[PDB]
Amino acid sequence: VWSVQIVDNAGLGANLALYPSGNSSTVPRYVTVTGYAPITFSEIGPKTVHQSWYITVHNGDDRAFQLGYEGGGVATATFTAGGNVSISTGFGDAQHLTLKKLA
Amino acid sequence: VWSVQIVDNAGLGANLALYPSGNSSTVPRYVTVTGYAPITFSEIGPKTVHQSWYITVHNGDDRAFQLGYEGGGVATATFTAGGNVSISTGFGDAQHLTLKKLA
Repeated sequence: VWSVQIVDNAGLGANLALYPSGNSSTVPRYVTVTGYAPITFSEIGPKTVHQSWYITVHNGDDRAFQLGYEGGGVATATFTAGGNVSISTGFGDAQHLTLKKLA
Repeated sequence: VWSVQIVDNAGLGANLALYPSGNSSTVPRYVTVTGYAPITFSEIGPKTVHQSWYITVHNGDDRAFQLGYEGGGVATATFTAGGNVSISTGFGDAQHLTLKKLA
């Protein structure tokens, strides 16, 4: 099971939120930023990472990458200006994406 | 200002959710269905509808359509088999989208 932590270094404030928040679970989690497509975290397979456990990340519609973890997972998404997001679990390298504007 | 209400006629149960709440405001609303791209409701312009006020709907990262309303808006999304969603404000015609699986 895994949680999602959000670090706002982008001055996003109340524009940035996790739903549902506060859980370490298997269920999908959604990081939302007003004006952009939600980033979905979920257990959509198959496992491609080398670690025991995984979290798949979708940037809007599209599969962005997969994260791996051991023990109780914590995927931390760090936001910086320009829609930059760095996502890391502490296993393997952090991975970057950019928020997609809703048109 | 406007609210979103969801109606489960698809036996989704705990797999269907609305965020942040069913209350009225101008911020984005998000509807999630386990395993599918989330639906976003928000004021992404320009206004294409004939009504004074609008709510734009995105199916994942794609623009699905725009709803119009007068007075205090209520966008009601009704879910049926096959990930079929009918969305209406009671102004103009109801519009339809189909949920997309996250791959």
